[PDB]
Amino acid sequence: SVIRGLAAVLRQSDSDISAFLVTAPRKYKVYKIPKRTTGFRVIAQPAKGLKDIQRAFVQLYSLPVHDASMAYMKGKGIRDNAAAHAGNQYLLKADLEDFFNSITPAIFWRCIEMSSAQTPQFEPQDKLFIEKILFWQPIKRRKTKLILSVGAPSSPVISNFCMYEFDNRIHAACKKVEITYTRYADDLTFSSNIPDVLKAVPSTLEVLLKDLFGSALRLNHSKTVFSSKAHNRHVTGITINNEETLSLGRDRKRFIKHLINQYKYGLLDNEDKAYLIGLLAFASHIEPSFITRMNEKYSLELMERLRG
Amino acid sequence: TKQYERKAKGGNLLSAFELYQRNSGEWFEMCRDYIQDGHVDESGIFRPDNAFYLRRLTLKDFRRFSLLEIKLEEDLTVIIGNNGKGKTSILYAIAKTLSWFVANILKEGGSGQRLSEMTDIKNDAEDRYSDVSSTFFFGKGLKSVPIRLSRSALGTAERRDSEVKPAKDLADIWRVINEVNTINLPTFALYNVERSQPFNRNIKDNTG
Amino acid sequence: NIWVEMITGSDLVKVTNDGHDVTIDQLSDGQRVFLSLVADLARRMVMLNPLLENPLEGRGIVLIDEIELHLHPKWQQEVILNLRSAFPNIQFIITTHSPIVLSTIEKRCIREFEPNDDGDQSFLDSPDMQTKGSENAQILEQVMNVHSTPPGIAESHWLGNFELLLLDNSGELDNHSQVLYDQIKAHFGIDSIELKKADSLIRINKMKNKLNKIR
Amino acid sequence: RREERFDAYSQTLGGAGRFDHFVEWYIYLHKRTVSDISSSIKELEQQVNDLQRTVDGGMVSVKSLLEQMKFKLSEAIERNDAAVSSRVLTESVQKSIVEKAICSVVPSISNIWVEMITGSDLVKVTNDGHDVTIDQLSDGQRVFLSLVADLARRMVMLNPLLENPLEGRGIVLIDEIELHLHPKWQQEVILNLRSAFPNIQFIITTHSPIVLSTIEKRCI
Amino acid sequence: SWFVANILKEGGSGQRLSEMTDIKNDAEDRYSDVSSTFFFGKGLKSVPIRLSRSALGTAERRDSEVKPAKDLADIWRVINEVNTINLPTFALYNVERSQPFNRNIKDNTGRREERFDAYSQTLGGAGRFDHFVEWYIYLHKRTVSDISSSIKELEQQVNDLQRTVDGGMVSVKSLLEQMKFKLSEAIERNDAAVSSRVLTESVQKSIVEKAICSVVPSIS
RNA sequence: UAGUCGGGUGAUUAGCCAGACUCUAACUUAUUGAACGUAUU
Ligand SMILES: Nc1ncnc2c1ncn2[C@@H]1O[C@H](COP(=O)(O)OP(=O)(O)O)[C@@H](O)[C@H]1O
Ligand SMILES: [Mg+2]
Repeated sequence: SVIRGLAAVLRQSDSDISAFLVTAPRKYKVYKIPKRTTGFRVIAQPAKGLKDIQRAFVQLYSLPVHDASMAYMKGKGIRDNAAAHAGNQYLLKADLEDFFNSITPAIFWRCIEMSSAQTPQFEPQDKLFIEKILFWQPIKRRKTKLILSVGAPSSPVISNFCMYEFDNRIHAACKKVEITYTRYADDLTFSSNIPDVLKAVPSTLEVLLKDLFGSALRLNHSKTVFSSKAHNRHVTGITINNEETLSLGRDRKRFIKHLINQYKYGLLDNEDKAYLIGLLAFASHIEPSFITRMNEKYSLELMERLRG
Repeated sequence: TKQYERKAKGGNLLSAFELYQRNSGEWFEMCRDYIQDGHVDESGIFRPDNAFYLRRLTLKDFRRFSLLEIKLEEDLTVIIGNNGKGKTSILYAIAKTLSWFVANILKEGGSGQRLSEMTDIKNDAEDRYSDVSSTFFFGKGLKSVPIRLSRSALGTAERRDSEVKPAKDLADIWRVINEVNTINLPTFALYNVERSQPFNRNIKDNTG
Repeated sequence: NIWVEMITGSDLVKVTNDGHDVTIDQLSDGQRVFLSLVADLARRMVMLNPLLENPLEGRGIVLIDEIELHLHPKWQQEVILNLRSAFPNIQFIITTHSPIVLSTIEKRCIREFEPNDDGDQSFLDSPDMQTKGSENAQILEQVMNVHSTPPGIAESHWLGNFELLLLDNSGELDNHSQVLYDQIKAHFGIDSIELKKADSLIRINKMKNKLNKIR
Repeated sequence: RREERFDAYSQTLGGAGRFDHFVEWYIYLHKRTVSDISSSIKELEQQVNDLQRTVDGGMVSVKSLLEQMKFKLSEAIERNDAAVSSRVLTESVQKSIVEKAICSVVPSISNIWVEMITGSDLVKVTNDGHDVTIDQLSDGQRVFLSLVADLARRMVMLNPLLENPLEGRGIVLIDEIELHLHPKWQQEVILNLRSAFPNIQFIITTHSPIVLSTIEKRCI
Repeated sequence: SWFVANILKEGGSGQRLSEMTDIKNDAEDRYSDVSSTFFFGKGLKSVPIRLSRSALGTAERRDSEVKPAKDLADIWRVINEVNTINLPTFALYNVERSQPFNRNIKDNTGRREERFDAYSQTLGGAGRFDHFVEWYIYLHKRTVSDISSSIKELEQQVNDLQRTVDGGMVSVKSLLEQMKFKLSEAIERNDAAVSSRVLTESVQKSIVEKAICSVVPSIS
C-alpha cells in the first residue's frame, strides 16, 4: 500500500519503487563538513532517487508533532524558540546524546504503537519498506544496524515524531510548576521566574527518557547548563539581554559595525560584502532595531547602497 | 578559510592554529602571543593574560558517586569530609584527566590513563559504566575544553567510549608552537599519600 | 639552607635544619615528605618556565591529598599560606582533615560533603561559617561536626551534672554537689578552667538565691 | 607457612605489619571452616578401606595408589593430632574472634567475610553500609583495618590457651596513631584499642589534641 | 623480534627502539630509523620493515612500519595451525654466551617439550643451554620408556576402577572420573603429538648427537 | 570587588565612555539536508 501511494505521487511503477527500495539503506553519500573551531562532522546524504521517495513519504503520511517542538516546523524557528524564554530570569539547557543516530526502527515502531495522538496505520508488509525508506545502514557488513541520518530529508519529521510523547509529558509536568519548555531538535530549554525549581528538571528528564526509550536515548550530562540574569543567557544562538529582549550579542554587533565601516571605505572584498549582506538579513529578522541604529550611525544612503 | 580567518581575527586560539597548520607568520605569532603574553601586577607578580584552570567536574556512577557536580575555584579549592566520603576519588578522577594533556605534550597522539573496569564503576549502578567529565578554561579565546573519560564494567558487552580529542587539540598547540619557538609550559602534578616513602640515596634511576 | 658536598668522595645533599647541619636521611619523616613535595614541584616549574623571570609564577594544576600529612599543628597553620605565596598562579586542589588548616582559608574555597550523604548528592557547597581567621574549636563544631570536648569521657560531663545538682538544691552546695565539686577539683586541678567555671556557678547561683529571698 | 604458630613473629618489628599474610590466613581459615579435616579423614579412611578391599580382591595394580592414600591419611591424622596436640582454638572460633575485633575497633566496618567470586577467593567488607572489596576501602579505613587485623591475628596465634586470646600479654609500638583519621575517629581510637586489647602495653606517638583529650596527663 | 612475536601470537609485538639510547645525540631531526628488507622467494622479493622512534616533545611522532613482517609471519602461523609446516629459526649469540654452567638442573615441568619453546629467549644473546640439557634428558627418558604404556597402564587402571564402581563402591566414582580425565588427556597428548607430525624422540636425539659431534672437534 | 548585559564613541572584531544586572551556576554551536530570513524569479 505504501508502495502504491509512493508510485502514484512519483509517477513511477510499483515494481520500480519496490526494486529501488531493496538496497535503499545503502544509497547514501558520506562526506565531512568542517566544524567552526577544529575538526569535522560526518554527514550521510541519501541519493537523489531516495530523497524523492523520502519526501513523498513525508508528504503522504502526517505524523504528530508537539507545539513545544521548534525545529523543522513550518513558520517557526530559532527566533520563536528564544522568544519563548526571553521573559524568564532563570534558564536551564539540556542536550540529548547522538540524537539522530540513536533513533532505530525499533524505537520508531514502538512510538507508532504507543502514540497518544492519531498515527497512520501501516500494514505489516509495508513495515519493511518503511524501514528501507527512512533508515540508513552505516556498516555494509552489518545489515541489522539501521539508524536515522541527520542528512536525510525525512529524518527531521521522524525525529520530531519520536519525541512527541516525551514532549507531551515533560511540557505538562513543567507547566504545573510554572516552567517554560521548548525543544529545538536535540536541544532542550527550560526557563522560569521562580528560584530553585529548575534543579529538579534534569533528574525528571532522566527518568522519563528511561521510561520511554530505555537506554537508547540519554542526556548528555556534560551539556547541562544553568544560567540566570547574573550571567550570559542564549537560546539557539540568540542572546537574551537583561532587558528581556532578543539580541545578536555585543560581540556580533561590533563585528557587523566593523564590516560596515570597512565597506564605507571600499575595503570589503566581494566575498566579505556578500557575507555582510547575508548577516544583515539575519540581524533584521532577530533585532530590527539594530538595523535602524546602523542606518542612524552610517547614513541610510550607505546602508541602502550596501543592501542593493 | 574565510570563516577561520574571521574567528581567528576575533581572538579564537583554535582557529588561529588551524590557519597556521594549513599555511605550513601572522597566525603563528597570534598563537605564540596568546600563550606568552601577560603583565606584572602591582605586587610585582607576573600574571598571564590567558589563565589555565579546571572549571567544572562531573562524576557519573563513579565509585561511591551516582551523579556529582563540582565547581572549582581558579586559585584554591579545599575538599573536606569524613573518611570514605570520596575526597581521594575526586583527586584521582582529575589526575587521570590531566594525564591526557601530559601524554599529548610529550607525543603526538599520546595515550593518557584510563578508569579501572575492576574497581572504578559504582558497585550497585544499574547502568554498568562510569563517566568522568571535565571542562578546562584557557583564556577568553578558548573558554571551554571538555574531556570525558568513560569505562564499562568488566564482562559488559556494550563498551562506553572516552572523548579526549579536545585535550589532544590543545596539547598539540603547546607542543607544536614550542618546537618552533620555546614557550613556557603548564605544570601538572599529583601528590597523594603515596608521597610518604622511605628515602634511598643509593637507588638511582638510569632511565632518561 | 640546602647545599651539596662532595669532599668525602660521595655526593651528599645537606640541609640546615633547626640550626643544625644534617643529611636529608637524618630529617624527620614529616620534614622530609614536605621537603620532597616542594622540591619536586619547584624543579618541574623551573624546567617548564625558562622564559619567566620567576619560573615559579608559571601556570598549572597541582593536586595534594591530605596536605596536613605528618605535620605538627604549628606547621599546619603555615602550610597553605607558604604554598600560595611561592606558587601564585598554580590552581591548587587539596583535601584535608585539619581544622587548623581550614582556619587559614576562606569559606568560598571550601567544598563540604553533606553529613549523611550516601553518594546521591548532586552539587557540593561551601560552609555557612567564615573559616578564615576563626577559632579552631568553632571550625570543629560548625564545619567538621565534632564536639570540642570528647563526649565519650565521663569527666567531660561533670560540669553539666554539677550545674544541675546546684539548681536542684536552690543554689546551695549540698553533700552531693560538694562531692562532685571535689572530684572536679581533684581531676582538673585548682587552676583549671573547669574549676573556675564551677566556682563561677556557685557564686552566681548563691547571689541569685539571695535575691530571691529578698523578694 | 601462614598456619604455623611462630609465623606470628614474622616481621613483627619491621614497621608495616603483614596485612597480606592476614588475608591469606583468613581465607585459609574460611576454607577449613567450610570443610573440616575429620570428615576428610573419615572420607580418606573410607577410601583407604575401599582400596584395601580391591587389593585383597586380586587387583595388584592399585597397590601403589593404596600406599599413597595411606600416607595422605596418616598425614591428615597427624595434622589433626598436632592441631589437637597444640590445644589450639578451632578454626571457626579463631575466625569469629578476629572478625569481632575488626568490627568493634574499625568504625566504618560492620562485617567481613570471604566470598567465592568466579574462580578465586575474595575478602569482602560491609563498609559504611555497602559491600566492597578491600581494594575499594579508603586509605584511612584500610590502614587502620590492617593494623587491627594484623595484631589480632598474631594474638590469636600466640594465645591458644586463653578463652579470649586478645587478652594476652605484649608490647605494641604505634607511630602517629592519628595517621589518616578524621577528628571523629580520633575521639574513639584509644578507647577502642584499649578495650579490644586490655593487657597490651601501648607506647604511642601523636600530633593530635583530639587524641590527647581522651588520655590522662599521667600517660603523656 | 617482530617475526618471532607474530609467529607465536596474532598481534604479537616485537622490541622497540629506545628514546634514551638508540637516537643519535646530535640528530637534527630528533628521530631514529632502522630499515630492513627481507627476501622470501620470487613471489615476495621485498619484505620491508622499519623500526622508528622520535624524541620526547617533537612536533610529529615517528612510528614504526611493521605490517609486511606481520603479514608474512601471519601466513606462517595460520598455515601451520591447519597443517604442520617447517618454521624459520632466528638466533643471536653475543659474547654473553661465555658464562659458567649450573651443574644442578631443574625438574621438568614440561615447557621444554613444547614446539614453540624453540622461540624462547632465542634473541636474548646467550642461548639457553640449560633448556637443552633439560630437553635432552627428557628425550632420553622417553626413549628408554615405552610411549602408550602409560596409556595402556592408565587404560588398565580405569578398567579396574570401572569394575569397582560396577561392584557397588560408589565412593570411588570421584577417583574414576579423575583417572578417566587423565587417560583422555594422555590420549589427546598422544594424538596431538601424532597430529603435530613431530619426529620420534629417538630420531630427534640422534640428529642432535650427530650434529654436536660433527661440529665440535673434541667431542666424539 | 568580580563576572555578566550593552547604549554610545572609535579607518572600528581592539580601546575608551555611559548606564545596568546578580537562583552555588552559558561554555555561541552545523551542510549540500530540514526549517527560517534575505535575494533572484
Ligand atoms: N566501586 C565502588 N562502588 C561503591 N563504593 C565504592 C566504590 N569504590 C569505593 N567505594 C567507597 O568509596 C569510599 C572511598 O573513599 P575515598 O575515595 O578513598 O574517600 P576518602 O579519601 O574521603 O576517604 C569508601 O566509602 C568505599 O567503600
Ligand atoms: Mg546553506
